[PDB]
Amino acid sequence: DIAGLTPCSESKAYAKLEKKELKTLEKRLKQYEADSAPAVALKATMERTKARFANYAKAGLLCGNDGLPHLIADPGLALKYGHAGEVFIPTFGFLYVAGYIGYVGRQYLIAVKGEAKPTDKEIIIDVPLATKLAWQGAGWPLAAVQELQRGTLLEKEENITVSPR
Amino acid sequence: GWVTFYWHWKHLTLWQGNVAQFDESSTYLMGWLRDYLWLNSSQLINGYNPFGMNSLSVWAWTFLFGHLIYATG
Amino acid sequence: EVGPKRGSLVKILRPESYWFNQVGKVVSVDQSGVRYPVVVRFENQNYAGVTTNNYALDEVVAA
Amino acid sequence: WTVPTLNPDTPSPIFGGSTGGLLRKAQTEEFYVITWEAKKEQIFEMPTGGAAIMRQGPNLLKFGKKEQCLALTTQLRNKFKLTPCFYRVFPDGKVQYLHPADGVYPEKVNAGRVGANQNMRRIGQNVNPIKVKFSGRMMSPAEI
Amino acid sequence: KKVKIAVDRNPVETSFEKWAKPGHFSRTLSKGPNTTTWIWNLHADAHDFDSHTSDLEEISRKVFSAHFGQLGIIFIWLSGMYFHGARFSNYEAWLSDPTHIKPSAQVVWPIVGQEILNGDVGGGFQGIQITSGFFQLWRASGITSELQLYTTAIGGLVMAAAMFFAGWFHYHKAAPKLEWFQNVESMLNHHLGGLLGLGSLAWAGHQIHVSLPVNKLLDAGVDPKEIPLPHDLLLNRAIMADLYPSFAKGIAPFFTLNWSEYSDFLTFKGGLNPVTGGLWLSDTAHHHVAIAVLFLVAGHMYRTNWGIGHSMKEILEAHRGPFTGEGHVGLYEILTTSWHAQLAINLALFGSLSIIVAHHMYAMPPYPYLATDYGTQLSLFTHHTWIGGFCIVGAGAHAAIFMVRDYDPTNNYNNLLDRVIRHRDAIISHLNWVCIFLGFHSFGLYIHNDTMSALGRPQDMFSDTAIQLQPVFAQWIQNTHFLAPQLTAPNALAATSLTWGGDLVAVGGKVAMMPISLGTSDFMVHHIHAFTIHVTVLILLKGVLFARSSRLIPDKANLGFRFPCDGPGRGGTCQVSAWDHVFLGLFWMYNSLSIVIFHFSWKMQSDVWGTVTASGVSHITGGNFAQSANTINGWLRDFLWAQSSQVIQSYGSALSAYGLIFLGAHFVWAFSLMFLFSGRGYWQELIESIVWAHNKLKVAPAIQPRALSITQGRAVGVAHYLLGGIATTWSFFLARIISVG
Amino acid sequence: AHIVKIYDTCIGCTQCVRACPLDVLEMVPWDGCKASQMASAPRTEDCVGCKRCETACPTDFLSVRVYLGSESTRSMGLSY
Amino acid sequence: MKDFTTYLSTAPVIATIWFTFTAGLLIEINRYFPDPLVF
Amino acid sequence: EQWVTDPVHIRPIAHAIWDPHFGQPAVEAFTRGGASGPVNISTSGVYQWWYTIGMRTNQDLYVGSVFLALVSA
Ligand code: CLA
Ligand code: CLA
Ligand code: CLA
Ligand code: CLA
Ligand code: CLA
Ligand code: CLA
Ligand code: CLA
Ligand code: CLA
Repeated sequence: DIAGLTPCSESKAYAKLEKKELKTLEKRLKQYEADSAPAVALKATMERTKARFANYAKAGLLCGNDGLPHLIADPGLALKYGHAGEVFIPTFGFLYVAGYIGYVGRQYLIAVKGEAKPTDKEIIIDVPLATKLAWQGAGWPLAAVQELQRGTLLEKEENITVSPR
Repeated sequence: GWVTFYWHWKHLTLWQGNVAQFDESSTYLMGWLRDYLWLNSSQLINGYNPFGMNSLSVWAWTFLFGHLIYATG
Repeated sequence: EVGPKRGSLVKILRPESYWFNQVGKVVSVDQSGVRYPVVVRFENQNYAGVTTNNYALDEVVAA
Repeated sequence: WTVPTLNPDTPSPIFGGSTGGLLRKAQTEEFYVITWEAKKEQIFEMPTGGAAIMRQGPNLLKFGKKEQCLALTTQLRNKFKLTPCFYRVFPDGKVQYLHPADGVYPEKVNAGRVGANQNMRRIGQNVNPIKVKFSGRMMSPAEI
Repeated sequence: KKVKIAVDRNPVETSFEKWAKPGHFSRTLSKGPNTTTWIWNLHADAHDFDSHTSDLEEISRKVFSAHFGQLGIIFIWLSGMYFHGARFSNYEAWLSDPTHIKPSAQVVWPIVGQEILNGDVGGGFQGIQITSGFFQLWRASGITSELQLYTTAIGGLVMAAAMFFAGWFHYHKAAPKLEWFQNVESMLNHHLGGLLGLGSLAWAGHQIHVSLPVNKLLDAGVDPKEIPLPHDLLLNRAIMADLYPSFAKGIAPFFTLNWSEYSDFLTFKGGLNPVTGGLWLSDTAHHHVAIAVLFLVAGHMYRTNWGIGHSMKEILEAHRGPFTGEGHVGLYEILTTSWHAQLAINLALFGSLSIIVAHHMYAMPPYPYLATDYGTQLSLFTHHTWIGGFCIVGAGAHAAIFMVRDYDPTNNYNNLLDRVIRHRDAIISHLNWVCIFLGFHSFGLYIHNDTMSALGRPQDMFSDTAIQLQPVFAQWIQNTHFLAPQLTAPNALAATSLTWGGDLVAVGGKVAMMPISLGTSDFMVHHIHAFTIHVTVLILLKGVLFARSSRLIPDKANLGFRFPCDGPGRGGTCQVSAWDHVFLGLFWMYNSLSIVIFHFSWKMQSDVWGTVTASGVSHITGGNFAQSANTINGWLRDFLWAQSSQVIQSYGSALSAYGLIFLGAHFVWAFSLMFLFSGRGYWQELIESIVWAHNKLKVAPAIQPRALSITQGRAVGVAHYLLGGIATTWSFFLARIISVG
Repeated sequence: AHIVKIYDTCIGCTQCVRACPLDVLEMVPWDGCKASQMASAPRTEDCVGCKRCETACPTDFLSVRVYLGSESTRSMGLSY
Repeated sequence: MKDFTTYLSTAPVIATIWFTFTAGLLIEINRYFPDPLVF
Repeated sequence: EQWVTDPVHIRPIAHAIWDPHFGQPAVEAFTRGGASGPVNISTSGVYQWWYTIGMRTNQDLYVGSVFLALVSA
């Protein structure tokens, strides 16, 4: 398929790797009894391994010649061959949480900046204001775009300190 | 150092006829430390030992020489 | 009476100053013919831990 | 005011001696001599290590560099409130009075002094190095 | 002149008002934060009690409460170890098979795949193999069930709460005066008699009544469930009389001066137990009895409130010769008024004793089945050695602190300290020369051996076959110790340890302890150790003697103890403070102790540890220390390259975590090089550029971000260097000794 | 010898002279500040370059500057 | 109680509580959703 | 002259080694590449470059060395 890779559901090395992991786990399990805590723990780990391999093959991931999955970072290839869940959707998810945290911190700084002692509000966190801004940050992309359109997101050149060149 | 390590390991695995070793161990740093730096230095540090020496002893002396200069720096 | 009013806020125009392009509160303006009569106090300290300095009449702009 | 004259037959503080004393530079290049007046006997700390006892009245000591003499001067002024003074002595016997230069300490302003190495401008008003390039030797833009 | 209990009532009020005010202890930090540097300062001057105020009474009270809080933390740690041994360990299973089941007391939760670390340690358990040696210690004390360990954990928690309450009470309800702290005579009398003597006597009583019969029955083949409980042995005389006939006579032979009747549990057996491999508990009990009597006798030396006894000031003033001037005059006042001087003395002797403990513990294993556990032996020796080295460096640091802050020349006119300061140049010059001589004669031998081996001339090396340098003094001392039980020790059965000579003791197919033979490689490594110790001493002593002044800076004392430099003048005065000398001594201590632990590991795995076969003993590495340790290439190939195979291939097994740490530790160490090879000016300008980026988007904090200080950068670099190197060696040693030991 | 310069921004606070450990700086009369004093460097031949005077200067930017020049016996602070 | 809440509002206490909450949330997410590699 | 005939199984030689510190094993260990004494095996690749541009005999290298020395002078 893409870049000479084969799907994990039809790769021989993938199945051999799964059999290798299950074989070493079963080999470690043969030394214990049947109704003991280590045996139950090993069986739980084996079930987790089976579920993980089944879920990875079910997701349609592309495996290589080593039997391990590969991620598709190109937006066109991901949206064209059903690989948007690898690197596209998590990218936008991180962008939302990253801008979320950044906007919450920026709002807290700008809010405490006009007070009498901002340094005290920086070392001793004002939990009520921080909690209110944390709950209000859900609309961070909308607020950031509206701030950018109004011209209030950036500071002017004359109000920023610079070197003597 | 990173570019030369990459070049040396990829070409070593190509010349040895096993590029899969590099393809499977170049994703984790343990593979770089064991399969490349530890696996390829067995003959180097064996240039001179109590059992004798060979033509590779000068490189072993140079290896320790560089380590000493680095530590002196 | 010459210079900025006491207690006002002015911007520093001295390039080599740590508070260049920064706002500071006016403390006192010397009435003699000294080169730097304006005294400006800043909330943020410099690398030496100083918050006050002396600037000239043209080195400060009202802002 | 008159420049003091070094008295070599001046008693010295009782010190047992140390290894941080004078070296071959005191006999080949120069050394320093610090003298002071003490109102009473008192144990003080030597700048080269050890504790000595300054005698009542005149006290003389020898040091390898000027920093040691000024350090002892500062210690005597700030801990016992005295007025010490020192000279630079050459192997040929020449004595040169150094501090205080005018008899008045330099922390306070005194009449008759002339300011030297003073630039009637600020740091930001200095010229670029390209203007002081190709000179007789390495010259900084602040030297002019 | 009167020793009493002086105290002040309710000096400080218990409130949370100061908890909300950071930096209230210092006048400089009480203003508040303005820059990030302040935050770092808040943690750097937290325990600096002689900087908050100049009152000695306040400093002493704060020290007392800090000691109580520290002991509370230690009790929490001990209670945690006992609780882990009682609920998440296999101690009960390990007691039934102490030669096959690996000790383990930590379990991990089945999350993100870490359950692979729960290796099969034996006895129907899955966990992490511990190396602290708690299983052997609990077996030595007679613990046979998880209930006893659980009760000990509860008692430890109670003791921790009591220590915390004691600290709070002594700081806010009843704070002792300064005269109570200065009763060094009474303090020494109590610490000698009460603390040490009574502790040794109490432990002797427990060993005689619990450890001896329980362990004797364990060594007799009795199952741990069928062994009588300790209180059962402590309640009736029949069981004790059966196990030890002397118990049938009661305490009557003690008062009738017929102590010879107690020759069944108080002997001089010597050597090691052939069943367990550790020291005989009867000998340890007799040892504790003698130690208790000696310390109790020593506890009545100084005068307290009666005429009998000594005055330490009188003894110090009575010691004065012609070559020392006045002598120890003023030393008593120095130690009774400066906590840093006492800290220096205590830290030095404490670290030295810790290293001595490490040596005596690998040589004479006192716990049962301890010598057979190579992992515990190696880890314990390495740990105690590192603690001793760190404490020694701290001793030098506090000596310099005392010399800078608490030293007063008006009370040290012609004493020993003043004369030492007077000839400090001669001291440093001779120590520098001996360091250079030792370095040449210690490192040149290895370089010459590497050259001769590389040049194809093995006959020109410094080895047993070639030119040999045999440690004749150590070999003669070993022979004297081996022959001691026949001429100079008629009442001793065997020697103190098996390392001197004689027959080896092996338990469960593994060599517990065999004689150690020293050759040319041992001579060379011992000279290497001596050279490294001398250099560390040189750096620390130079920082202590030249802390007040020097030929470069005569007013160093005015600059304090911890300052970055005195400017680029005089050619450059970078790292002239005593703090920087401690900073360099830390690196040299790390180098010295690292070579010490490497030598210990190689010698033990090469000529002592190993399995027992039919007609012959095979070691772990095959005895290659007497042939490959005389060259740097041998150390790098046979000891570092060959022995690191276990830590690099540990992935996929229960030791994989070690491999991860082995990589992580290589990171932190290299991370240290970022703070040690650079300066804060570059970082400050880079921070300025980042601040501009923040100011553009109005995200610049009010607290101005400032780069780390020069001293902070050096401290961060040395901390990361030590952590990275120590963790690297820790992972390598633990993974290797657990895989092949 | 090192080059020590005094600029016109000197306020005559006399802190740089007290911080000098080798008696290089002094105070001379002036008419550019309220204190009517100004720092001077007439004995730069003894300056070592410790920059203690720069640390003690409170003006922004500094009024006293030290430039490392030709090294000699007095400038290197050698007792030998 | 005001001083106690102010002490709990400091940077290290808030950082400890926040990181404990975030770490616990991530751990519980990986516990109820084992081995998530894709969406 | 011998490397050009078999450039696959013959190792290039940089220069000879005259070290009085070498013992007998070092002399026979460095004696390789068909030489009569201890020599260093080159890794600079000048053999392949000179062989590709046209050098075939040692006379060509000698003439080139003399010409380059005169040019340097
Ligand atoms: C971050 C840098 C980056 C890089 C290095 C690439 C690289 C690539 N992209 Mg791309 N892409 C990017 C960002 C990037 N993209 C972003 C941010 C978006 C969101 C707008 C897209 C959306 C996108 C689409 C929709 C497509 C690609 C495609 C491609 C591949 C070939 C097209 C090309 O090179 O022109 C640069 C790509 C663009 C300018 C985007 C428009 C698509 C152009 C016009 C190519 C379409 C023509 C045709 C389908 C090509 C296929 C020929 C043949 C194989 C059938 C190529 C490997 C194509 C592909 O291979 O499909 C699987 C494809 O159709 N990308
Ligand atoms: C309000 C918080 C905040 C915000 C909005 C930003 C924003 C920005 N930073 Mg920054 N930074 C922060 C905190 C913040 N930083 C802190 C605390 C540090 C010290 C560790 C740094 C150190 C730092 C460096 C070294 C650099 C940036 C850079 C940048 C810019 C590039 C984007 C980036 O992600 O860089 C990376 C961000 C980080 C490395 C730190 C993120 C730390 C967390 C996630 C931020 C929030 C922490 C705070 C405690 C939460 C607020 C609590 C409040 C609600 C009560 C960007 C404008 C780069 C630049 O120069 O601009 C181009 C750059 O080089 N930052
Ligand atoms: C709940 C009871 C209580 C209360 C309300 C106070 C209140 C006060 N104490 Mg006090 N004290 C207490 C118990 C208490 N103390 C106990 C149990 C001890 C014995 C340890 C002390 C010993 C003590 C001393 C010696 C001093 C005070 C001081 C003070 C005053 C300010 C310092 C401060 O609290 O900052 C808050 C400090 C902290 C939150 C740090 C606590 C750290 C604890 C003790 C150890 C933590 C170990 C940690 C878990 C291990 C680190 C590992 C890390 C990875 C987590 C303040 C009014 C100081 C003073 O009066 O100023 C002159 C003073 O010097 N206390
Ligand atoms: C026989 C009497 C005795 C005993 C047993 C101790 C024991 C101890 N003292 Mg102490 N001391 C004594 C007399 C005694 N002292 C006298 C007479 C003075 C006045 C001159 C002092 C003044 C003094 C100071 C200034 C300090 C100590 C300290 C210590 C502790 C050192 C910690 C350690 O490493 O040991 C081993 C640790 C343990 C064994 C932990 C268990 C603790 C148990 C409960 C023993 C406590 C016994 C002690 C007498 C308290 C009982 C009295 C009762 C009111 C509770 C230790 C527990 C240091 C400290 O404060 O630690 C907090 C310290 O700084 N002592
Ligand atoms: C500090 C260490 C220590 C301790 C605590 C003990 C304790 C004990 N030993 Mg022992 N022993 C020790 C060291 C110790 N030993 C050492 C070092 C040796 C080697 C020389 C021995 C050798 C030894 C032998 C050979 C024997 C003992 C025995 C005993 C037990 C009885 C003691 C006895 O004979 O009567 C002594 C009488 C007393 C101790 C008086 C007790 C005082 C009580 C507690 C007063 C309580 C009064 C209170 C106010 C009551 C009011 C309560 C209220 C609720 C009503 C006893 C539990 C005997 C034994 O166990 O038999 C098997 C025994 O034969 N020991
Ligand atoms: C009985 C032991 C003891 C005691 C009571 C003291 C007491 C003191 N020391 Mg000292 N010291 C000791 C041992 C001791 N030291 C040892 C063993 C060393 C060698 C390393 C030193 C070296 C030393 C230096 C160089 C200095 C002091 C200083 C001080 C004083 C200020 C307190 C302080 O350090 O600031 C606060 C304490 C801290 C900020 C703790 C630092 C935390 C470290 C960096 C973390 C350790 C890493 C950890 C083990 C691993 C964690 C892993 C990580 C992933 C979390 C104080 C009186 C300073 C001083 O003289 O004051 C002027 C000083 O500069 N000490
Ligand atoms: C491997 C790197 C290295 C080396 C070789 C040295 C070497 C030395 N250090 Mg040093 N040190 C190092 C790392 C190193 N250090 C690091 C990283 C730090 C930072 C923490 C320090 C910090 C430090 C301090 C604080 C001190 C030293 C001191 C010394 C000297 C001790 C005297 C001695 O050992 O006698 C002999 C010399 C050697 C063993 C060096 C190697 C000599 C070789 C083997 C001899 C070869 C001779 C050869 C024939 C020459 C022919 C040349 C030819 C081309 C013509 C010594 C020269 C101490 C000192 O000043 O001296 C007392 C001192 O106090 N070091
Ligand atoms: C510093 C450690 C050290 C030591 C102890 C030796 C020792 C030796 N080397 Mg060696 N070497 C070393 C380092 C060392 N080397 C290093 C680091 C290298 C690598 C560069 C080499 C490389 C090397 C080579 C290539 C060779 C040797 C050889 C030798 C042997 C003969 C050298 C000789 O005769 O010179 C002569 C020595 C002297 C003229 C002076 C001796 C010093 C005197 C005894 C000290 C006098 C001081 C006295 C106490 C003052 C008293 C005071 C007053 C009262 C009088 C000899 C046993 C040779 C060999 O292999 O032998 C088989 C040889 O071929 N070495």
